[PDB]
Amino acid sequence: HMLREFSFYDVPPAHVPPVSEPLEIACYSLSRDRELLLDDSKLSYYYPPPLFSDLNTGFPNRFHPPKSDPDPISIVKDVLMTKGIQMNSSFLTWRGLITKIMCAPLDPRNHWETYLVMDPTSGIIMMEERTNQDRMCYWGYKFSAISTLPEIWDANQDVVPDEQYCSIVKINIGKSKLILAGQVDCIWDKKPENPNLHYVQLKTSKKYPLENYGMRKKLLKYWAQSFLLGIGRIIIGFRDDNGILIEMKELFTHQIPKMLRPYFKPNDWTPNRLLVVLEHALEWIKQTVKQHPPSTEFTLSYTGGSKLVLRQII
Ligand SMILES: Cc1cc2nc3c(=O)[nH]c(=O)nc-3n(C[C@H](O)[C@H](O)[C@H](O)COP(=O)(O)OP(=O)(O)OC[C@H]3O[C@@H](n4cnc5c(N)ncnc54)[C@H](O)[C@@H]3OP(=O)(O)O)c2cc1C
Repeated sequence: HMLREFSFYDVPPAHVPPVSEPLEIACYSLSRDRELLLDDSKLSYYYPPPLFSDLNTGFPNRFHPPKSDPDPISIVKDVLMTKGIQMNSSFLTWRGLITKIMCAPLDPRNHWETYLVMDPTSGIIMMEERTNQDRMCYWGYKFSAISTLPEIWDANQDVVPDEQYCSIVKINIGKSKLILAGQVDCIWDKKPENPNLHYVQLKTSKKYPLENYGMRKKLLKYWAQSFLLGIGRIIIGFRDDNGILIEMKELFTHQIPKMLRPYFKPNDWTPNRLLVVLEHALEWIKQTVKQHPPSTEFTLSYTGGSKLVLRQII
């Protein structure tokens, strides 16, 4: 029936919106066995793994595949409620769902759909999905496992991506106040001061020159993901086609837009342009939803092309 559309290319060329430094307000850990713990017992330390590590080791016999079902955002609301933290923001969602909105102009092939509801008591707009274990995905999980060390002093080989640590963050993008929950791979040193600049994101990739358009898009997606949670470092394990780790590359998240500056072609999406469009997208979602009573359900869909489409559910 009635559809509302947002076009990436209808966005006027504006100045980049102000974005505050993400502020951690809560954190939690998920045990191997899915017990949610209100502590940082699953937060690991980064330690550089040996070069020429074989990322195939343990696949599939030591691989406990991830659950492969979306998590309801009510988990985060309940964390904040349990800790007595009030939600006076515009959006509550998983970091990765803002990454999808922000990076949609970058990859028209990644099709996705989210569900949105305004909570009647707090007025916040909650967003979730209701809709990853092949060898290449394992290389990524295995790179994280071999590059991290659990807490030992104040506390096997199995690769268990379901065991996680999560930071819940307040971040303002232009006039939209967001509460975002995201997974944190490990920390660079002791957990303090706001800790997110101490956090580290781990990635594995084949190495291409920055002249390569696909390499630049990938780095922009790495940047966007970490930027939204205030992650200070991205550490990339470059691997060859055999899955052997060949080179380690430590990046500061804020350096990725600087590093890419000499390589952008005149048509390319840039960090600043992505932030402008995202800010207009979020204002459009908020305006559209707030034009409905709370507890009205919406879907937000991207199916290629250059628009988002918002539908009221029947
Ligand atoms: C059908 C479906 C299945 C899903 N299955 C999982 C799952 O098994 N485990 C999980 O943590 N989240 C899964 N999700 C996504 C969750 O609902 C939720 O959005 C996410 O866990 C929230 O954490 P974020 O940190 O915001 O997620 P993101 O920023 O999107 O990604 C951060 C990290 O979460 C992991 N991750 C994210 N998405 C998936 C996925 N689809 N499958 C496996 N790992 C993923 C992975 O370690 C990733 O690091 P890396 O990017 O280096 O690969 C699934 C979503 C859908 C629609």
